[PDB]
Amino acid sequence: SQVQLVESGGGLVQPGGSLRLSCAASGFPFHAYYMSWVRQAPGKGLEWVSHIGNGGIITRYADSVKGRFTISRDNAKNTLYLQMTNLKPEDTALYYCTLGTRDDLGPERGQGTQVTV
Amino acid sequence: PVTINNFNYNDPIDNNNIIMMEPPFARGTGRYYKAFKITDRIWIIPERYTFGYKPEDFNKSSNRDVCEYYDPDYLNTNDKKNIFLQTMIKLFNRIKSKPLGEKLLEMIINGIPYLGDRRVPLEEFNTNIASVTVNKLISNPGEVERKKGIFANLIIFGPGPVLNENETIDIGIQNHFASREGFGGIMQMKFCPEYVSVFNNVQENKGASIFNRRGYFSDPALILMHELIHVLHGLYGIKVDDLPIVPNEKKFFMQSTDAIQAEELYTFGGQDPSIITPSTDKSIYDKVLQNFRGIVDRLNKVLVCISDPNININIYKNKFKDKYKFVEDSEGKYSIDVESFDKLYKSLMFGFTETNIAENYKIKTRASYFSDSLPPVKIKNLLDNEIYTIEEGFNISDKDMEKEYRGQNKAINKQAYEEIS
Amino acid sequence: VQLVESGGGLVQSGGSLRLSCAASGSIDSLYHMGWYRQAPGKERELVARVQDGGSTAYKDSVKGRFTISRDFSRSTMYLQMNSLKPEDTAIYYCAAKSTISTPLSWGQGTQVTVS
Ligand SMILES: [Zn+2]
Repeated sequence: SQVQLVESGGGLVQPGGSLRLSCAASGFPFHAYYMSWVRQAPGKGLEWVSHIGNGGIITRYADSVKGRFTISRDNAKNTLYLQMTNLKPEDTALYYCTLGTRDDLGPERGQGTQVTV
Repeated sequence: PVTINNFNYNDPIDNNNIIMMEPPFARGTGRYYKAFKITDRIWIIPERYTFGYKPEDFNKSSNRDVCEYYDPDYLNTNDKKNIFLQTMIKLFNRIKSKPLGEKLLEMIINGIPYLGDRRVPLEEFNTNIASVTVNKLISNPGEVERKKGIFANLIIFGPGPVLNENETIDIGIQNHFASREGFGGIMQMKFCPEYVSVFNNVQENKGASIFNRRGYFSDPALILMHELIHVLHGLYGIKVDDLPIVPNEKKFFMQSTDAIQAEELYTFGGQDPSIITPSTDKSIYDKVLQNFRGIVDRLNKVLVCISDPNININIYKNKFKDKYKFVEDSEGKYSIDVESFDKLYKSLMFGFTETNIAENYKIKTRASYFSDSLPPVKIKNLLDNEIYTIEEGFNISDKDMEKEYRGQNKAINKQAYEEIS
Repeated sequence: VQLVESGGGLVQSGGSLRLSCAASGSIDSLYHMGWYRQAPGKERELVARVQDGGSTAYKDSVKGRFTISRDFSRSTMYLQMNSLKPEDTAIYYCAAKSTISTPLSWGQGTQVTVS
């Protein structure tokens, strides 16, 4: 028995457009875990984008994307959402979904999705 | 007296009885959860217990019966969370309705952890540890994170991966536990109130042939009060360290002969501690007194609290003088009275047990902690007063269920429960 | 690890003062730095504290008025006290803890009198 995180919502949009990212979780009780979006950009190290608590009350964003991104979950469809708005070139990267918080990122990660503005 | 708060799960976060709380093992991680203050120093967090587990441990599946029942969907909606919370409120009012259980709540509420642990120098009070404080989110959930450490004694979660496996849990650092060393520490519990245990180790069954044996299911209030007794031990720092106890024979009250933690046998009461040799029993007593000696020695040396101004050192030295029943002299310095230590040691270790609480609440329990695991059942609706009440549990006189604990009898009250299969 | 305080006051009620704590080593990483005051024939109190992350706390009786500052490059901790009342009259110490288990090393103190 193992976990699966598969994300969708990818590719070029013009700056500054919008893009919705998504992630489907299987193999564990989704509703019981904090979830994070993390991105990898060219030449740059790994960067944490946002996280959300079990019940969606707690949301946290990097200051890099704060005015622009919103983080959502639907515990019924076992889906995680990242809504990207006012997209910049700075945002072009490999977007991952992974368990836990900024300060406790957890091993499980998805395949990854590419976004390019 | 003890007051049990009432609330709904969707009630707003007012930071009075409902806060967003970062529990001890999640310290500095940023994980907050909606917490509900059922009583002073006691919180209910209607979430699954996940720390120390793999997320796929919750999902285990396959004509056989196993002792462990899994259900990952438990507490997976706000309405489920609210049922858990209302059930917990009802179980606590159940506990409060006899003098014996209200007293238990009070010693738990008043049993505050020492301000520090083994790592803290004798001179200081330090409240900045996971076993003395938790983080309260004081900013709005919308805003940049700001938090404040509050005191707390007990935090109750929903089940981990195995639903019927209720457990009381202490905080361990570098292989030591403040809860086992005189200090006390914030206690935690994973609890699941409707998946209860079943037992047939009762003295009436002792003569009985195989197909004449009786079967009962537990009162969840008693399952909880048992867990609260571990909680009381951990708050007074006397919870027994790793010490498995091996019987030299099956005795009449036993059903199995497996090794059991000494902490369990004292908690169960009955005849279970007769299994413990007086030699090991004396050293447990010796170790506690030595730990209490270490506490009083601190109380004479503490000059400062380094973490929290607004903490009054004098006030707290006095509160702890009450917790541990220490005696004071003309220097203002404290010391142990061994005669007064024995009173406190006895009430904590032998005063509250599962056995005497069951007798006092008129609840059928098992004859000994040395009993086989049976498959657990599910109580359909503890919130329905036709099945389960605050005053008498399943054994309601008005439904003729009071005699011979028929309310708990699997062969009689089959509408109270269903098989988990 | 050594500490020396400076900044001594006979200042009028409502005036202000800046205390200084000089350390023999690096102060950026310490588990604990705090300002303490002991009145004549009374007990020490924690006035203001900084934690290893930089979380700072204050006694209620001094909030708004006292602010903890920190110069790493000079390894020095300041207490900037404004609007001092006569009640703030005491000998002020400065203590530091290298770890949760390192005992406090104290300074000799610096006096504050508030007519
Ligand atoms: Zn137990």
